[PDB]
Amino acid sequence: HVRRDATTDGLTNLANRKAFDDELDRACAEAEEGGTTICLAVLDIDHFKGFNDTWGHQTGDQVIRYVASVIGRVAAPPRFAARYGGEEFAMIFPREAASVVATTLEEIRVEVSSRMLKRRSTNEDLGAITVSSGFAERKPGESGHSVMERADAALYASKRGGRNRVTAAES
Amino acid sequence: PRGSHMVRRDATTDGLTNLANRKAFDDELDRACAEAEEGGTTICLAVLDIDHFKGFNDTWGHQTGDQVIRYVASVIGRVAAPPRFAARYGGEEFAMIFPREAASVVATTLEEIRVEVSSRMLKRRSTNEDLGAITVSSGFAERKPGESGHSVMERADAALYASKRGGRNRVTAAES
Ligand SMILES: Nc1nc2c(ncn2[C@@H]2O[C@@H]3COP(=O)(O)O[C@H]4[C@@H](O)[C@H](n5cnc6c(=O)[nH]c(N)nc65)O[C@@H]4COP(=O)(O)O[C@H]3[C@H]2O)c(=O)[nH]1
Ligand SMILES: Nc1nc2c(ncn2[C@@H]2O[C@@H]3COP(=O)(O)O[C@H]4[C@@H](O)[C@H](n5cnc6c(=O)[nH]c(N)nc65)O[C@@H]4COP(=O)(O)O[C@H]3[C@H]2O)c(=O)[nH]1
Ligand SMILES: Nc1nc2c(ncn2[C@@H]2O[C@@H]3COP(=O)(O)O[C@H]4[C@@H](O)[C@H](n5cnc6c(=O)[nH]c(N)nc65)O[C@@H]4COP(=O)(O)O[C@H]3[C@H]2O)c(=O)[nH]1
Ligand SMILES: Nc1nc2c(ncn2[C@@H]2O[C@@H]3COP(=O)(O)O[C@H]4[C@@H](O)[C@H](n5cnc6c(=O)[nH]c(N)nc65)O[C@@H]4COP(=O)(O)O[C@H]3[C@H]2O)c(=O)[nH]1
Ligand SMILES: Nc1nc2c(ncn2[C@@H]2O[C@@H]3COP(=O)(O)O[C@H]4[C@@H](O)[C@H](n5cnc6c(=O)[nH]c(N)nc65)O[C@@H]4COP(=O)(O)O[C@H]3[C@H]2O)c(=O)[nH]1
Repeated sequence: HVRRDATTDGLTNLANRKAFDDELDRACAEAEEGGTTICLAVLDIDHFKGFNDTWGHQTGDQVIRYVASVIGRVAAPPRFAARYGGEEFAMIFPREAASVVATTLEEIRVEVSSRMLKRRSTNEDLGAITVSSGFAERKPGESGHSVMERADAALYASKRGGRNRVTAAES
Repeated sequence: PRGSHMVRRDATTDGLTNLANRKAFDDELDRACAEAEEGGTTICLAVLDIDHFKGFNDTWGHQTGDQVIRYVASVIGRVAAPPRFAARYGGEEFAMIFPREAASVVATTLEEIRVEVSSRMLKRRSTNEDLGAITVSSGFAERKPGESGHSVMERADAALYASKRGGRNRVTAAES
């Protein structure tokens, strides 16, 4: 001298935060022109730093890949999923009712916690992996950043409720 | 919702860089140490740290942080052809084994890595902004005749702390 895709995340091959932010603005402007709905969810891996302290950074990477996999299998277009931060994922649900989004997030959290992952090196049990979740419907005049803040506030509510749960901003 | 068929990847490697991972390195260190005892041969161990690394992620985001991990890892991998052995050792640490090489060669090599990492200024793929200079700090130890892998690593890490306290962007031999 070939460059990797600058809009994807290396560990998971989902979109990265900046691609999600560009997609969010576009999706909001398009739901605003066509009078259609859009829902935003934010997910966080529970006790994630704990995994890295207990088991090592390599195993933390595999917990990210595990959860990213579950999310990706349920984010077929027109849905959009991204690795949003070190332990956070974000999803766009266009033209879907808020109760459908809640059912999808509840299905993600059941799936993630539904088997005991094992350490590849030693076969020790890692402990169950749970996930906390917050979603919000876009309001009529509302920008992507604003509805993202209402979804994050719901994620915080889920964390304060005791984690391993889904919370609608509209509650 | 069952996905298409895939194979487990090499679990001795690191995802971001495909150098070895901490657990593979630890076993390889014990093996190489035993071979150096029964062979009467020498062996050296360096440990490297990306300076100011959380600051990067705070200033530019996690994605950009990953690019710096891959850049520094590529510099290390160029000089780690077998019998040498490199690994992503922790989130921002690398480690290298130099079997049958003198401390003088390791010192010179780490000095080469240090200069190479800092030699150009990376730009973000997404916005073309200048990240600034990236440096690494570095410690290494020569294995003593009776010494286990763990105690060599302990001495090499203490050299690495010496470099960080020295002001970073430098190389310290444990024999000080
Ligand atoms: N999409 C794409 N574009 C490419 C590729 N290769 C070169 N370019 C474009 O050509 C410009 C000059 O590349 P260069 O002469 O190698 O000059 C490069 C090269 O000397 C160095 N550099 C940048 N990225 C890398 C890298 O990933 N690996 C290495 N080894 N050097 C790099 O930085 C200089 C400036 O890079 P840029 O400012 O990005 O500017 C780059 C970039 O805009 C490619 O594989 N894919
Ligand atoms: N001459 C030249 N070669 C290029 C250029 N872009 C890509 N390449 C080649 O393609 C490889 C893949 O780059 P990548 O996928 O961006 O993966 C890169 C990238 O993720 C990160 N990285 C390296 N340099 C830069 C940089 O200047 N800026 C950013 N943001 N990341 C970098 O480190 C990874 C490994 O880099 P390499 O070992 O250099 O390996 C690079 C390099 O050999 C270019 O503009 N000029
Ligand atoms: N770009 C990137 N940066 C990294 C990575 N590992 C560590 N860092 C950076 O180093 C800081 C300290 O991480 P830590 O002490 O390992 O403690 C970390 C570590 O336990 C874990 N963590 C964060 N990101 C990752 C990741 O990508 N992989 C893994 N396995 N763990 C991560 O969560 C803790 C909190 O992380 P932060 O608040 O984000 O702050 C992290 C982050 O800024 C990495 O693989 N990629
Ligand atoms: N039925 C079955 N399928 C297997 C097995 N090993 C590998 N696979 C398949 O190979 C894919 C890649 O596995 P990976 O590279 O370990 O990549 C994995 C790994 O990094 C992490 N992961 C998933 N399950 C575990 C686990 O039980 N332990 C650990 N340490 N990591 C896991 O999540 C990533 C994605 O996992 P998947 O989406 O399930 O995607 C997996 C799965 O489709 C197996 O023993 N049984
Ligand atoms: N190298 C390699 N080995 C493979 C692969 N697929 C299966 N094996 C081996 O076959 C054993 C049983 O696989 P299983 O019936 O899927 O039974 C697996 C599977 O139900 C689950 N599991 C483990 N890793 C994964 C994963 O990455 N993805 C999924 N979906 N399930 C996994 O845990 C059970 C126990 O797994 P282990 O104790 O690891 O034991 C695994 C592993 O030793 C592969 O793609 N690559």
